[PDB]
Amino acid sequence: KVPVVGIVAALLPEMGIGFQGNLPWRLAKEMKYFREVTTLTNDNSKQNVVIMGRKTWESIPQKFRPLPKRINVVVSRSFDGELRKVEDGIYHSNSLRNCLTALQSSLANENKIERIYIIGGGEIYRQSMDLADHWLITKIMPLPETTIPQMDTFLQKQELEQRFYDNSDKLVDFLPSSIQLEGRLTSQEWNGELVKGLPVQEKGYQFYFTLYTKKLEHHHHHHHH
Ligand SMILES: NC(=O)C1=CN([C@@H]2O[C@H](COP(=O)(O)OP(=O)(O)OC[C@H]3O[C@@H](n4cnc5c(N)ncnc54)[C@H](OP(=O)(O)O)[C@@H]3O)[C@@H](O)[C@H]2O)C=CC1
Ligand SMILES: CCc1nc(N)nc(N)c1C#CCc1cc(OC)ccc1OC
Repeated sequence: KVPVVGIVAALLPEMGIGFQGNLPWRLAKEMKYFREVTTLTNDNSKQNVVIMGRKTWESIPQKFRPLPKRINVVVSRSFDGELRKVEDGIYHSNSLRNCLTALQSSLANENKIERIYIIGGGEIYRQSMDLADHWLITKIMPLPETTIPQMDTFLQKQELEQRFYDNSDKLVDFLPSSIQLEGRLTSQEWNGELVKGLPVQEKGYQFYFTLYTKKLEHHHHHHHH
C-alpha cells in the first residue's frame, strides 16, 4: 500500500554510482534534492522511511546518521530478524524483502509512513528492481572539459529499462508539493540517449532529476480463493 521508490544519482551512460565505498562526486545541490525529497511529505503527520544496505550506512558521515526526520532502516544478513528497533531513528533488518513486508503492515505502521525510499547501495538496488514502484534517478553527465570519475558500482540500466519507462513529465507532480526545483522540464540528447527531466549544473557536471515508473502489465492471473 505505501509506494516504494528507489532514489539514486547515477553518471551516464553506464549509470555509475560509487567507487571504493564512496560516491564519485560531491554535489551539494544533488544532496539537497535527495534530502528534501526523502524528508518532505504531503501529510505533515507522516514520515518517510529510508532503507539502505549496511555498506551505504557505514559510508554516511557519523555526524549525519541516522538521517534526520526519516525512519532509517539498515539491512545486513548478520542482523537478527525482519525489523528490530536498535536505537532512536534506527531499525535493523536481516532482509530487504521481509522489512518491506513489515513496513507495509498498517497495524505496525499506523498508516503514518508516506513513502518508503530505497537509498542504496549497488547490491540493494540490484534486488530492488522487482520491488520498487518508481525510481527517482538523478542523471549526471560530465560537462565537456570534465574528467569522467573512476567508478566500480553501477545501477542495472538493462533491468531498469525492461521494467520501467521514463515518466519525467510527471516528476514535478510526483515530488512532495513543497519542494521547489530550479530547472524547467528539458529533453536533451546526450551520447545518443534522450535525457529528460529538470536540469541543474554544479561544479563540472550537468544533471537532470528524472522519474521512472513501472510499465503497464498484462493481466495474466489474479489469485482467487
Ligand atoms: N550514487 C548514489 O545515489 C549512491 C551510491 N551508493 C554507493 O554504493 C556503494 C555501496 O554499494 P554496495 O557496496 O553494493 O553496498 P550496499 O550499500 O548495497 O550494502 C550491501 C550490504 O547490504 C547487506 N544486504 C544486501 N542485500 C541484503 C538483503 N536482501 N537483506 C539483508 N541484507 C542485505 C549485506 O550486508 P552484510 O555484509 O552486513 O551482510 C551487504 O554486504 C558505495 O560506493 C556507495 O557510495 C550508495 C547510495 C547512493
Ligand atoms: C548522494 C545523495 C543521494 N542522491 C540520490 N539521488 N540518491 C541517493 N540514494 C543518495 C544517497 C545517499 C546516502 C548518503 C547520505 C549522505 O550524507 C547525508 C552521505 C552518503 C550517502 O550515501 C553514499
